[PDB]
Amino acid sequence: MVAFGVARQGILRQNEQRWRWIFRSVIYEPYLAMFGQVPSDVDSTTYDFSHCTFSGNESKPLCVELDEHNLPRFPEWITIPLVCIYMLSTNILLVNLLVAMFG
Amino acid sequence: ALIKDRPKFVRLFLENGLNLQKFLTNEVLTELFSTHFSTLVYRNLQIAKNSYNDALLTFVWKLVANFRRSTRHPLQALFIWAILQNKKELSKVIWEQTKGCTLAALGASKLLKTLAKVKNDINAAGESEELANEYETRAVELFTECYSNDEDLAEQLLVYSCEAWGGSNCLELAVEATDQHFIAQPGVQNFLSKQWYGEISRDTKNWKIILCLFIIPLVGCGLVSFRKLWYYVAFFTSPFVVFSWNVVFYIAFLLLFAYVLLMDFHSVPHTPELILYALVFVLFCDEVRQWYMNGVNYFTDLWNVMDTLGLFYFIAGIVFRLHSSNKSSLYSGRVIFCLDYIIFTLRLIHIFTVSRNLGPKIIMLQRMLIDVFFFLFLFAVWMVAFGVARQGILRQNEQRWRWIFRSVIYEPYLAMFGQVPSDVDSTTYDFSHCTFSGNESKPLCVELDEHNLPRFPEWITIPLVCIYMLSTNILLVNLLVAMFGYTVGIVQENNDQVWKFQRYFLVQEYCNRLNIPFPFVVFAYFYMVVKKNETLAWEGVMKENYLVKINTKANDNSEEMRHRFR
Amino acid sequence: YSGRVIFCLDYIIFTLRLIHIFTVSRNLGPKIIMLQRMLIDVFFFLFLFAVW
Ligand SMILES: CC(C)CCC[C@@H](C)[C@H]1CC[C@H]2[C@@H]3CC=C4C[C@@H](OC(=O)CCC(=O)O)CC[C@]4(C)[C@H]3CC[C@]12C
Ligand SMILES: CC(C)CCC[C@@H](C)[C@H]1CC[C@H]2[C@@H]3CC=C4C[C@@H](OC(=O)CCC(=O)O)CC[C@]4(C)[C@H]3CC[C@]12C
Ligand SMILES: CC(C)CCC[C@@H](C)[C@H]1CC[C@H]2[C@@H]3CC=C4C[C@@H](OC(=O)CCC(=O)O)CC[C@]4(C)[C@H]3CC[C@]12C
Ligand SMILES: CC(C)CCC[C@@H](C)[C@H]1CC[C@H]2[C@@H]3CC=C4C[C@@H](OC(=O)CCC(=O)O)CC[C@]4(C)[C@H]3CC[C@]12C
Ligand SMILES: CC(C)CCC[C@@H](C)[C@H]1CC[C@H]2[C@@H]3CC=C4C[C@@H](OC(=O)CCC(=O)O)CC[C@]4(C)[C@H]3CC[C@]12C
Ligand SMILES: CC(C)CCC[C@@H](C)[C@H]1CC[C@H]2[C@@H]3CC=C4C[C@@H](OC(=O)CCC(=O)O)CC[C@]4(C)[C@H]3CC[C@]12C
Ligand SMILES: CC(C)CCC[C@@H](C)[C@H]1CC[C@H]2[C@@H]3CC=C4C[C@@H](OC(=O)CCC(=O)O)CC[C@]4(C)[C@H]3CC[C@]12C
Ligand SMILES: FC(F)(F)c1ccccc1-c1cc(C(F)(F)F)c2[nH]c(C3=NOC4(CCCCC4)C3)nc2c1
Ligand SMILES: FC(F)(F)c1ccccc1-c1cc(C(F)(F)F)c2[nH]c(C3=NOC4(CCCCC4)C3)nc2c1
Repeated sequence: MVAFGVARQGILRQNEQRWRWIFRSVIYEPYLAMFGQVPSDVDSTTYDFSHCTFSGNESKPLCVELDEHNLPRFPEWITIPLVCIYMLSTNILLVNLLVAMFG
Repeated sequence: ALIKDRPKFVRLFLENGLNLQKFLTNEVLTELFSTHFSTLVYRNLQIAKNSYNDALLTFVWKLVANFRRSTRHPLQALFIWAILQNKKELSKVIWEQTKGCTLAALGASKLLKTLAKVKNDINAAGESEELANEYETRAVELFTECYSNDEDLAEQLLVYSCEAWGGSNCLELAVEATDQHFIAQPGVQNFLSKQWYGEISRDTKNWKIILCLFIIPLVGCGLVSFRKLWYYVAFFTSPFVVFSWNVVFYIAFLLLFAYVLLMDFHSVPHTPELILYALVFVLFCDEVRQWYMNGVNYFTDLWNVMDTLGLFYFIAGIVFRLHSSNKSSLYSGRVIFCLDYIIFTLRLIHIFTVSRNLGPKIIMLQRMLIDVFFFLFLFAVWMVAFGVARQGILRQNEQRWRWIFRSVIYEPYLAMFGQVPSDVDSTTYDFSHCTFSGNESKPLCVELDEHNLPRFPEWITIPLVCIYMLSTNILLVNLLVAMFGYTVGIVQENNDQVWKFQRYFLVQEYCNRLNIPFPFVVFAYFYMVVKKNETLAWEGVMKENYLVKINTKANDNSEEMRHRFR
Repeated sequence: YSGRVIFCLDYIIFTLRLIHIFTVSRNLGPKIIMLQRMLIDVFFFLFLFAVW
């Protein structure tokens, strides 16, 4: 969880500057990914915005880094495989290993 | 008798008054090695020495060649001669005479193990393997007897180094021949534990010493039992405390790395980033020292390669991010740093293989890769089939690689854990996300017949997805669970024995170094660059005791009654 | 379109042939072979599931 959350947050948003949301993104969401929901809906560019906050005034996650124009700057070809591997590892392999050790 | 392989007659001659020490003479040994050495065995030994080679292979080959051409340790030469021609009883008879036997037995087992692989014959390979196992058991039993009788002398014998038998101790030969059983025995483990705790007593509660690590003044008090100021030096020189300090330093380094990466990362590096660079520099210096100590064999381990890759990734990230003028490079440098952070963070699993509670379970992970591979093979085949079929029947002439791969592979893969593979399989809901043209970044529309009605039939799609989900999400996962359970049950009995070997590797590698706390080891390396018999007799006595024990165990059959009846 | 659908089903059939051909790998073959012995458990599972 630590590795995945830190990497994802670093590549996606920049200079968060709010402790509660740093900890919410880094730990809470990967933890929720253990049972069910995919860790991040932001890993895919197909859908984004309308929940973003360029400033920190509101209580929402910091926006994604943007290059020239409004297009997101993060590449999907490094995010999607990362989340796929993380889910395949946590949600399936580890739980089955726990079952075997319990048995 | 030696020529004709008469073990019993050899024993009788030796025990009836013959002086073997005087027997073995330079001329006699030269005549014995020069000619009686089997030509087949001679060629095989030459090939093995020339091709594979080893710390002891070269030594034995050189000794053999020297004797053929023309202290001394002649009895060891005779024992080697007997072993190399596969004489079990004669080899044992000669072994019973050597002053140092445990080392001799381990060396013989190593030699047999290295010579058995080359031989193509199956039966000869099996015989050599059996002989090597017999010698390994002999050495283990002898050392157990020695340790049970006397402990300090057993440890001294372990530490004792030969005068060019192989230039190595029993530990080195046992580890080199991957003799897990010998090292796993209680005596060697206790010796390693004593060396691991250093000065500190082994009976102290671990939490006491961990607590004392943080608060310095607590060490001066009597909380720590030093007996197995001077206390500070005796404490900070213990490899256990150095390892704990290095772990703490590494964790703090990770915290600083994460903080700089996410919270404070600007075009021009600030002070915390420079401190991070300094810490990475000391880590790189340690890695360079580790490179120097070993050769290219150091790169044969996965974790070492991973660490080297992490360091090179850090250097690359530094290179990319110094172009403060161009924004497009700072982001790439940050991404490189994120990947390097993943690599560094995965190192905790490697370092925590010594915890005595997590280490065995971490070690056993390497044995489930075949089950994982089979699972992935079936999953990939099914995903390919289902995705190709569904895409073909639903949309036509996609003509965009990224979306072909997104639909064919990504969605069926997501179907493994949770969501149904496709919301398009059902006509009840569709459109408002379609794109007849490829201009937008959305999946291609479904094929349409006359009117706007979808053309695909549900009676072939819905059963397909139902079968695919029933297969992947339930059956395959349960099969994986069952295979994992069986593998754990099989390998648990050997996991601890395997883990003790790695424990020895740690307890030797850490003790070998100068044992300076990590944050300021640079000064040590810099000024080092500037500066850059009786036990054998006791072993023989215990060997005699062990042989007498074997003879008594053999005679315990109690069959003498019938012989006395006759 | 019907021909394309037939081709898709035939593609599934052909793709399933890899499991058969890879029964000789000396690492996957035994595990593939053992699958034939769990059909009764699968059948019992499906029987209960269908009734419920
Ligand atoms: C390594 C093992 C343990 C698990 C791997 C799971 C696979 C399902 C991963 C491996 C590589 C992944 C692919 C790598 C690259 C891409 C392109 C990506 O499409 C893009 O948006 C690329 C960037 C762009 O838009 O140009 C969609 C996912 C896909 C097919 C990834 C989806 C899932 C794949 C096949
Ligand atoms: C200084 C700040 C930033 C870190 C605070 C986090 C702590 C919860 C970490 C820091 C150092 C860690 C310790 C470093 C080393 C060890 C020894 C380890 O046990 C062994 O390695 C014994 C080896 C053996 O049995 O041979 C158990 C955890 C402990 C106390 C670790 C547990 C968690 C600690 C206290
Ligand atoms: C929170 C983010 C922004 C910074 C990353 C901090 C990490 C370095 C911390 C977070 C969770 C911590 C871990 C939580 C669980 C464990 C296992 C634990 O292992 C043991 O104590 C072994 C005990 C035994 O076997 O006897 C040591 C502390 C460690 C690595 C903790 C110390 C370091 C970790 C990875
Ligand atoms: C190109 C994109 C996908 C980003 C690449 C970054 C990570 C996804 C890479 C960097 C290091 C890789 C890891 C290196 C080592 C391993 C252990 C491996 O499992 C084992 O080897 C268990 C046996 C053992 O202990 O060695 C599974 C993959 C993993 C986590 C690798 C998977 C992918 C990782 C995390
Ligand atoms: C074969 C084993 C391993 C698993 C099978 C799972 C069952 C739950 C499948 C087998 C046949 C399937 C049925 C085959 C045909 C249809 C009609 C289908 O309704 C239609 O839309 C048909 C086309 C039309 O609209 O006219 C709804 C699903 C249903 C009941 C399918 C739903 C699920 C069923 C019962
Ligand atoms: C991607 C779509 C559009 C085209 C379909 C290509 C398939 C033919 C590829 C995709 C995934 C591939 C497979 C991924 C995993 C495996 C298992 C692997 O099995 C072994 O190597 C056995 C090793 C051993 O047991 O020693 C051989 C390659 C194979 C069939 C790969 C080769 C062919 C596959 C099915
Ligand atoms: C009419 C609609 C639902 C489309 C039909 C196409 C597929 C759904 C059919 C074509 C071939 C069929 C497969 C033929 C063989 C098998 C193996 C069978 O499992 C075993 O027999 C294991 C033992 C063995 O190795 O033989 C489970 C069903 C499956 C995948 C069959 C299920 C349905 C498949 C994939
Ligand atoms: F049960 C289990 F442990 F899963 C497992 C069971 C059987 C065989 C292997 C494993 C295993 C072991 C390790 C290791 F021992 F090496 F840690 C794994 N590591 C990872 C990943 N590393 O990083 C990821 C998360 C962070 C982002 C990058 C990807 C996932 N997946 C592993 C699977
Ligand atoms: F654990 C497991 F393996 F599930 C399994 C466990 C116990 C008994 C049988 C199986 C098994 C084996 C195979 C085979 F060995 F034959 F491959 C299976 N094949 C399929 C399917 N084939 O194609 C589908 C995906 C592609 C679309 C059409 C349907 C599902 N389900 C299987 C179940």
